[PDB]
Amino acid sequence: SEKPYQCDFKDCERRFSRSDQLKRHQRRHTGVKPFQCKTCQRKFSRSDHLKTHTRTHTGEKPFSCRWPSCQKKFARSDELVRHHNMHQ
DNA sequence: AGCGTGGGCGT
DNA sequence: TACGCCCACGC
Ligand SMILES: [Zn+2]
Ligand SMILES: [Zn+2]
Ligand SMILES: [Zn+2]
Repeated sequence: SEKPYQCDFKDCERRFSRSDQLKRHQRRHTGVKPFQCKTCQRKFSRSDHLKTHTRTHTGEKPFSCRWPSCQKKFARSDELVRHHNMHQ
């Protein structure tokens, strides 16, 4: 597809289809972290990454292993993916 | 293993 | 613009 939103930061060649995609990416350059955890006051560049971070404080693990007699659960989907891959 | 985080992707 | 899924990489 077409990607009209190009990043002009020094030595960056990243380009995107949407303007929010560019603005999100550019936070990696500036170090801006607009989202703060209300529990430990750590700051984050993104709201979705703040959300999964908060689960470290509560121990909430919404993603359970489907293998029989395996009670392993995880805070994020990608953790479960790696776990399921492990089970062969 | 647990999680920061960069990017794709949808709504 | 926001919101929050997924996937992968690299500690
Ligand atoms: Zn850039
Ligand atoms: Zn926190
Ligand atoms: Zn398992």
